[PDB]
Amino acid sequence: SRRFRYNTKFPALVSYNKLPWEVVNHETPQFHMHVAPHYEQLLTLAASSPVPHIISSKHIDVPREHRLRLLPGMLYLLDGDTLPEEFTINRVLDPTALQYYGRLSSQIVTVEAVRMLVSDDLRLLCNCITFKGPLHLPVAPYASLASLRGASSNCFTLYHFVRPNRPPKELQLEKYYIHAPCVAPLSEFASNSDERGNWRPRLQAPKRTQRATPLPAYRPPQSYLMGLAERLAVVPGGCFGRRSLMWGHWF
Amino acid sequence: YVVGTSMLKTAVVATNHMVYYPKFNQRVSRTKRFFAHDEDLACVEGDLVHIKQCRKISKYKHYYVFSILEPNVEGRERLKLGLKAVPPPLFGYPVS
Amino acid sequence: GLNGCVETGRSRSEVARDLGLSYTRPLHENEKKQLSHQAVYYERLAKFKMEQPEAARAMERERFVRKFSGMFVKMDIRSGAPDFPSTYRRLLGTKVVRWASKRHGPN
Amino acid sequence: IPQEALHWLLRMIVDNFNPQHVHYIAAMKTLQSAGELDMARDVWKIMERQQTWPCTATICAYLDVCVEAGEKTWAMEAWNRYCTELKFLEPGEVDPKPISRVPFSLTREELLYLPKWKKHFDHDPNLDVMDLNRFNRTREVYLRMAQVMLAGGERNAFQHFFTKLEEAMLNKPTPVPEPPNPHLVRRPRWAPYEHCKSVHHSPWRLQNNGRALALGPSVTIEDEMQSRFFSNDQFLVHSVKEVLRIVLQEHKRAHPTECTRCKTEAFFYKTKDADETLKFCDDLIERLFASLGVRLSNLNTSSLLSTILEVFRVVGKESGAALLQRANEFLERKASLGDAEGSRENLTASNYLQVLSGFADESAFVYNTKKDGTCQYKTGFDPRTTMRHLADVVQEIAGNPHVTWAADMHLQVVETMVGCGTMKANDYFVRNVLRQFSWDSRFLEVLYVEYRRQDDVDMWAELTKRALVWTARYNAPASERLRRLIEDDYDTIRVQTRTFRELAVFQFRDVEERRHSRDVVNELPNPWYDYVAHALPFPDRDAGYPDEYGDLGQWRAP
Amino acid sequence: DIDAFKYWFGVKRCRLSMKPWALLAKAGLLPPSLTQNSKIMPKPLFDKESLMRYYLANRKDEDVMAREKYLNYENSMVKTEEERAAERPVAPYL
Amino acid sequence: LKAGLLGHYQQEAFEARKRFEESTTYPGPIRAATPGDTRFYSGSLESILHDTDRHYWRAVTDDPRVQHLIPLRIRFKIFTWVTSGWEQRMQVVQIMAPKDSTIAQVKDLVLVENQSPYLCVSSFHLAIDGKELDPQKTLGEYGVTEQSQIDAIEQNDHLLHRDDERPRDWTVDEITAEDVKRSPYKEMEMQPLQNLAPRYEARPKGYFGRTYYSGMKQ
Amino acid sequence: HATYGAVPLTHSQVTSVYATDGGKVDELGLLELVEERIFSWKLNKWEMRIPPNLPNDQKELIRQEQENLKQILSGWRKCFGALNADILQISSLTGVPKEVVREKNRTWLQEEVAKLRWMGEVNKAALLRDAFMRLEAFGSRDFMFMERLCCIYGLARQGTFDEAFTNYITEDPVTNDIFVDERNPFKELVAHIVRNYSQIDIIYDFLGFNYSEGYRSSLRRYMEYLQCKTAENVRASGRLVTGDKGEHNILFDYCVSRESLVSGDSCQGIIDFLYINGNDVTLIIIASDNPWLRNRQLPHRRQMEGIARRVCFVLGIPPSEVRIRNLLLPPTYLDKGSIVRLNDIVFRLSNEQSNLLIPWLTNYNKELDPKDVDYTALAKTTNEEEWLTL
Amino acid sequence: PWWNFQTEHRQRCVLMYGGARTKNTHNANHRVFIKKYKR
Amino acid sequence: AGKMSLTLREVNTLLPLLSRMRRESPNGALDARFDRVFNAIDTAIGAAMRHNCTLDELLDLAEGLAACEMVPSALKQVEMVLIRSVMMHECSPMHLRRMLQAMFTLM
RNA sequence: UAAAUUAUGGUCAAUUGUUAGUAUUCAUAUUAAUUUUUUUAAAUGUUUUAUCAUUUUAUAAAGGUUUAUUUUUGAAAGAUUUUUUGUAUAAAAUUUUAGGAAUAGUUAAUAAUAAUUUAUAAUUUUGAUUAGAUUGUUUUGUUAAUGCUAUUAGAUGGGUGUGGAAAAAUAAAAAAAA
Repeated sequence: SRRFRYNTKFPALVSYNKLPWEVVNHETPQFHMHVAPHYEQLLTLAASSPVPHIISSKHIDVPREHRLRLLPGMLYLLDGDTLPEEFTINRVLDPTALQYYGRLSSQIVTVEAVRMLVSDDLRLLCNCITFKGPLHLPVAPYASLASLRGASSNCFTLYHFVRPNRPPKELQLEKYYIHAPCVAPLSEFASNSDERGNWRPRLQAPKRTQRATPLPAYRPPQSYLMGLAERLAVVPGGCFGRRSLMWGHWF
Repeated sequence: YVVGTSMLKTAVVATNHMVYYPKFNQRVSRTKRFFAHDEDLACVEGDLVHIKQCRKISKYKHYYVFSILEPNVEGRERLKLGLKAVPPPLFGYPVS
Repeated sequence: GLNGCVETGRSRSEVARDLGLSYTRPLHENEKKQLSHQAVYYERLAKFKMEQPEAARAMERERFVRKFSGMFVKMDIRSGAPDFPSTYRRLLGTKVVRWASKRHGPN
Repeated sequence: IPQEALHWLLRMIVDNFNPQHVHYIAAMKTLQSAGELDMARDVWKIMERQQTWPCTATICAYLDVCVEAGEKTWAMEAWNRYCTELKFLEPGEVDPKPISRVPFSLTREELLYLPKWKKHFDHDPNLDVMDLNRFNRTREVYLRMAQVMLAGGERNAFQHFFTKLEEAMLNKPTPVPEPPNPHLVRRPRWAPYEHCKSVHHSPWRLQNNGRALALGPSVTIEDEMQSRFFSNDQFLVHSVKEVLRIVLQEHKRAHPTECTRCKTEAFFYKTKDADETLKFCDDLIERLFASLGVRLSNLNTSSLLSTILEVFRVVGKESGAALLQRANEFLERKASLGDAEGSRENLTASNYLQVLSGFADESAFVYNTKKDGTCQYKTGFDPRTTMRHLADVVQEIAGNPHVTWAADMHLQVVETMVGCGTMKANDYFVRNVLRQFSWDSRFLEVLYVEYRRQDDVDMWAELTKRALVWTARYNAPASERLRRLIEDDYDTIRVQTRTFRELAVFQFRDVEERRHSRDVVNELPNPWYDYVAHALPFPDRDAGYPDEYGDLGQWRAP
Repeated sequence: DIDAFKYWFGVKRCRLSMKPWALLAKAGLLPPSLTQNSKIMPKPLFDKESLMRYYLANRKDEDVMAREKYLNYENSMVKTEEERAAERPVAPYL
Repeated sequence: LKAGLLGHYQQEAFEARKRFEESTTYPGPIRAATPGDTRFYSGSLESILHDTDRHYWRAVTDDPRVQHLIPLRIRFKIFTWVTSGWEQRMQVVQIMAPKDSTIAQVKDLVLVENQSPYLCVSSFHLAIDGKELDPQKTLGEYGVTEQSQIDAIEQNDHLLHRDDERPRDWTVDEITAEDVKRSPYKEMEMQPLQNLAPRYEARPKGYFGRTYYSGMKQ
Repeated sequence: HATYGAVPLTHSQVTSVYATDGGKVDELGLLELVEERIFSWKLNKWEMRIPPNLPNDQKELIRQEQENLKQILSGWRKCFGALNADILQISSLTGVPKEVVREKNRTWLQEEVAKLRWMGEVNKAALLRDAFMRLEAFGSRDFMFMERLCCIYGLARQGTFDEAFTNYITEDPVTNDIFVDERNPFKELVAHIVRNYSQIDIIYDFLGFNYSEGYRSSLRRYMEYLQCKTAENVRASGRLVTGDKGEHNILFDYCVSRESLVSGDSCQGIIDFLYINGNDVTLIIIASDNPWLRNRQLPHRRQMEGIARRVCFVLGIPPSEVRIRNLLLPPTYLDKGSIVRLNDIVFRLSNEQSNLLIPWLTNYNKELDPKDVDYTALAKTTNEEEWLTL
Repeated sequence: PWWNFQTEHRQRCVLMYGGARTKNTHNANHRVFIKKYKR
Repeated sequence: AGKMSLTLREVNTLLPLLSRMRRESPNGALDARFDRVFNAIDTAIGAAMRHNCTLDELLDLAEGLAACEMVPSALKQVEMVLIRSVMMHECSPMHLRRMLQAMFTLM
């Protein structure tokens, strides 16, 4: 009788991607907030493991009709800065948006430029980032990034295709997220290193006469505190830790 | 007993219960009518059915026909003939 | 196919359906019409919506607005009661005049 | 607490419910996983006292409990009572038996002439045992019985069971595997609300959302099907692996001090019965190879190889390098067998872990022996050779990209570095496992010994404090052993390790408890605080009530 | 009702008012209340260093501590080797 | 209905059942049919989410959910980095393909257990000792068994068209567990569930207090 | 246990399945082993013994048969336990080895009871006396031997019990070696039974064990067997077996009374077998379980006269020495008295002659179930009747 | 002694309502019916 | 599960597919997996023999049953409705020959 | 038509206060009274917070009329975590009136959330609908009494759509985050 078919406890909800306050606009720094760490981890993975389809030819040439269906969510690296076809280029100059590549620019690779390429039909988007110089990370001989001339004429560019105005789930790179170890501290001990018998193992702790130097005398604060952080449910310093384990805060 | 089948996928079953009057030490049998549910239209008027309560199916339908204990052979044969399961009565309720 | 399943709780009808049998009374013309004109109206409505979408959009907007901007859309217990006029009798007459009677069925 | 599983099984009885074989299996499985083998046997005894004949899956669960507990008498009673009459599937036999019992129903005549107690249905598992046994698990039953007899020491019975099992699996077909039934849980069809916080929700650490495993596994797992989906020869490989596993657990049970790492100097040297144990295991492996022959080349043996490496590394104490050599020789033997040249497969993480553990055992030591602040190492220990071999192995594993590097592998690498005495274990930990893995505090239990050898006492202390801050920032609590290790050096480094609340409650509780024990009067029993009497819902005897009859002044009869 | 009190206090983790807490402390079922404070002894003063010194001076060992905790919270019917042998089945094995 | 006639009707039913058991004498071995499901659960209505389509306790596994399948092994050409560089090696994946599946279906299944982000990334074709297999040919027509060395040659294309629209755990029962991190053949499926809380009975039925006279049962 | 293709077995099929050759084995010892195996069971072991995929009528009949077997085995279990308890009691009271207690006599019992009563233990002496008197009636090492062996043969016939007597983990009593014992005492004992007792099926059906067909066919086979050993040129057919043309030794199985008798008809003559020996004629009828049909089953005097007259016409025997005897038998089994009387009047052979001719009749011990007095009275009257002579 | 079910009911009422079992309500109140309409 | 019901349009839609699978199977028959498919088609035929059915639908049903070599439990009702169709005006020799071929292939 | 058999050879009893439970006064009880007392005059301080805000704090009365209900998991309890997944919405059954009849935002079916559809629909003389009276209520009282009689637990579709839940304009107090 269309009223006694089911319960009403869990009704249909409006899709999460049709609410403006849930969709990330690509013209704001919040877009670059969501993607930068994925680029950092992808470059770290590419530096230490051969990932299959990350280094490629000029550009993935899919038909103009399948472009927006097959292309979005796809990522690839290329040697030298060359931009795809049929795109309008917008170079982001906003410091509030460029601040989010600081850990990418310093600890992985110096970033030359960041640009947003909007399709002529305004339905697909390409975040493309040009890096310069060699990697600040050690690159393995087998790592797929070691097959790039620009890394290790010295600039190479990453491209990441995504749909505009979608929730932050679009801006997710999960499959490029497997932690492969980088063997830096073991090569010296390995047989491949002639700096192999030069290290003297420490099997025993040295006999210690001195005790650890005492810390400077503890000075109680002199300002008005907000209360007990453990009581107010503030994690240590509001930064990290556990409410139960209070530390590094006042007292 | 199935009493009416004018509604689709629904059987009206007349059921009886007992009320007790201590003063007169009496056991008088009352009657109650229930909308049952038979999805395949297998109940004919005059069937002795076993009915069981369940979830609600309609505004007034919270029972179903668990089993037909004694079908109306005459009713089925009349329906084969193309008549009504039981000839309609000639008396009824007054209009005023 | 005349006895339901005591342990699974299946009715006579489900037992027969699982056995592959058919215990259906001979239907009259009006009953067969009831079982036949379910598809015709669906096809008519779907064809209407496919053929002239301006009027279909208008009618759908009317329905949606009339529902959304409607009172008693909470899906609380009062709205969820099956028989409002009989479950809530004291409301009728002196508070609610939608129903002029408190009994519409065997209950 | 684990007792609660047994309590909830008993509430089913007290509520006049008939627990099903699935309830019994679940209770036994949970209690065994919690380690309460006596409670598991109590569950079995409850089943028997209820007089429900066990499905073969219930038999298998009880036999697993018996295998782990090393009790052969339990399994022998179970065998004589139930497991006998079990047979392997024959070539002409029907693969799954047709369902026999028809669901309970009553006709119009039975509903009238039968009594209520006969018309009543209560889901009795005895009615359904035979339709539960539609699939042959006698293969599993025989494997479990062989394990039980081997653990109990009855080698003749072990040989009986194993020979019967192997000849059956060489000369008889595979039975159809029982598909998993998804009606045992009440999960929702889909997630009602899509929240999916980002992996990088925290600006401090990297979290693991419900969508993606975004931190790297904390434990290595084997990539294999379930025991029921194996072929006959595949399950024969599995049987050899499992009897080796039982040999291993019995060796560990017999010599608990030679199998726990860095506890006593006996850990370094193989015991007296190790040679006979290894001879038995190796002759069994050769028996497997001879029996299967060329067919073995098309059977996955990663788990068997991992078991072989573990049994040789624990019972046999062979070096990690020799362990890798044995693994490579086994893989090359398998590849060569089959006349299919120019194609050999690689080791997996499941056995790369075993070789790394062999290296870690090589480099292990006895910490703070005889209060001398000196760690006693194995005789003839060569840190440079061990480090060279480990570095080569790690480079090979990294060069192979199809190995997933769970956290335990990095743990063995770090432990080997610390034991070998190189001062780069902390650097490797920071670069490879700090931010990219969900690491426990055993890593820090090793890195603390690494730190203790620092030239500067202040460097030692600061490294300890930074390790604690890491425990805080990345959600890895500091374990009791790590905290005690750091406490034992409170005089030299004054690194506090106990909370200002924990120490106060310790003070008060401990002083009160010592005072209470030393007092004599309060040692007397207290019935009000000692126990609960009759936690059941109803009285244990009839107080006379109720009175099911009215009264003269009462008209409301029913 | 001591059995029901233990049920609701332990498994249901219900709350306890101070007046009932004081009344029950008289029965040996609970410790004296938090507000049953003697006017004479002032409240304690805690020092981390002294507390640490005491804890190190007499700290329990890992296994004894864990076994006391297990006996108190998780289980109390742990059978001896003698009881396991008694329960173990005998020669005929049927 | 008059209850006094219940005894007479019981006698009549007994005699009728005896006449039935005595006259027709046509029982026999009949295949039992799967009991299907019933829409008439008791209590109040259930929501869409929990409509798993079974409303009674059935402790058996009927035929429709049982499938006949063979444990095939599929070989892969993988390259490992040894000190020299890029040594060729072999990788295998365990697949449980139904006996009646086609080679295209087996390939599509292999696409689904390739959790490895490195193994099944480019279009490949199945072959036996080099001889490529017809993708619309049944396993029985090729005679392939578990002891059949079968290789996957990866043509160096890209953008392998995938459709995760079919859940890894799809049986005729149409269950959809959201987590697809492991195949049903690999999942143990019997383990303690920590995502829940055990709940005790906090609602006394009839007995609330000092004296258990009768317990106000019902 | 029950199997999808398991089925019940007939006598020929049982003999074919257990067709083994043996020369020497102690029936009593192997039977004791098999009975201890049975007694060392739980009630569960009797559970899944009905083969599935079998029609409901045969399924229910097998259920009655197996329940009867289980009840008889339990009764013998209780009797055996009580007998052993009395053995231990006598051995403890007297001090004699319990092994030699089974060969003592009333003189020894008297002397021991006198010693006990002299030592001042009157209650203990009474216990000893009661135990010995109760045990001299139940202590024979082969007490219900035929019943026990027929029960084992019924287990063999069921076809689902072959596998419950092996695959047991035992331990060597002396060396304490745990092993799996695969010897099948049930197989050996059933092979010996089939080899030796060529008409164990007849004994099993006579005892009332067969619920499917009863004992009528086995009775016909037994009667034909005795006819073949009593005549010297015997020709048999479907329903008629004849000896010589001068001795008038004819057996004729007329019909089946149980199925022939309809409950709503009025006819007085329905007989199972008709046997004429020389000048005498006998009508053997198995009394139907229905008391309201036994009366229509027993033929009338004038119908008996007509049968005699037709016999005289056909076989030319003078009407002078033609005499008919009507014979009634129990519905579902035979009594020992019934069998001896059947031999006495139908075949005119005495008790010693009967036991010489068939060995097992000597100790075939069966009694009329006291629960049915109607049959006892009717059979008493019919067997006490005189030869109707015309 | 043995108590009625009324004792159990009174116990339940006392426990739930805290001693409130009854009020000893006046029983002999003299009611009257006042007719408003015509005969 | 009873959440659906098939009419002759659905049954005629399905039957050709099952016949095609039959012809593509190594033997002539389908796996045991399709027992419930055929049982549902059987119950649908049995039920819809009571409603009002067109000549084309009946003919297609007969041809599908012939193709799938499936004899329904409502064979009697099907042949009765075929009798109630043979002598109609809409019936032509093409329809009659198809009906006779299907009935021969079945019976 | 059974016909009066000769052992009469065993008498000597009962009572010892010891209980298998509705018991009847047509006038004594039972009520307003012979014995009715005692007070009561409104105008009002919950709290913590980051401060013109935010967090915690869900059944007062009169009136109107009352089916015969309710475990929002959603807040708290509460813990080594984690869900606003921890099945709360249902049914059976018992009512009154000196002048006794019609009722309807209507019944079922439905690919129909939000019904352009289909049907010979549904309630009622086994007493409906409306109107009148009207919380229920083995608890009160009375009696030899399955009779008569009496009653106060509650609940509340337009006042914020907030909240886990409207129960929200008053709070003998159930102590409300040191």
